Amino acid sequence: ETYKIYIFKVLKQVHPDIGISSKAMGIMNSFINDIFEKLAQESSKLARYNKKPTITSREIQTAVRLVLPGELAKHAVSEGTKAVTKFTSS
Amino acid sequence: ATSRSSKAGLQFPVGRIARFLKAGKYAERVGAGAPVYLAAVLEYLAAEVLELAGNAARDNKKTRIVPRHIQLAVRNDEELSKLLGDVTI
Amino acid sequence: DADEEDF
Repeated sequence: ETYKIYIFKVLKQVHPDIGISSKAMGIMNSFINDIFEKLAQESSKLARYNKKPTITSREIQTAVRLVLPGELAKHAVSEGTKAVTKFTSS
Repeated sequence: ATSRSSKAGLQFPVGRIARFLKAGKYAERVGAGAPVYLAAVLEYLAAEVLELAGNAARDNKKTRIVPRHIQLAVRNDEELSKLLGDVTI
Repeated sequence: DADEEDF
């Protein structure tokens, strides 16, 4: 289990005619693991503040707002909110 | 059968992300929306880095991203540098 | 080596 096939699908969406080396794809996969863990650990700390046994979209969203720099955070929240709204309406 | 990724408009794997969230015991349980939200955020960040790294590849007269393109794209971006740290090659 | 090949 890695994110690499999914990274590759996103690469071809944003740059249809640009490829990627093995080591570059390793670096990309490591970024996704690193941010996954940062956001999961912050979500864990928030859930404890709230005495909450479940991590929900509310904790992920707050984790994104605290961990990501401001402009990336604003756009990431827009994307996460959009995906959950599309999922709920499917 | 229709994937949670497909329902959410995503490429990133919602099911796999849900499994990683549950496996790590960040809390007792994980809600249905949390993995969708997190998958969307990780997909957005991948797209942002790939956009900038691929622009660096092309500016560098290449047709594929190598580690130095990622290093340059990230080092030239205040926010990605803050989030991801220095890329070491 | 492996690194330098295409993904």
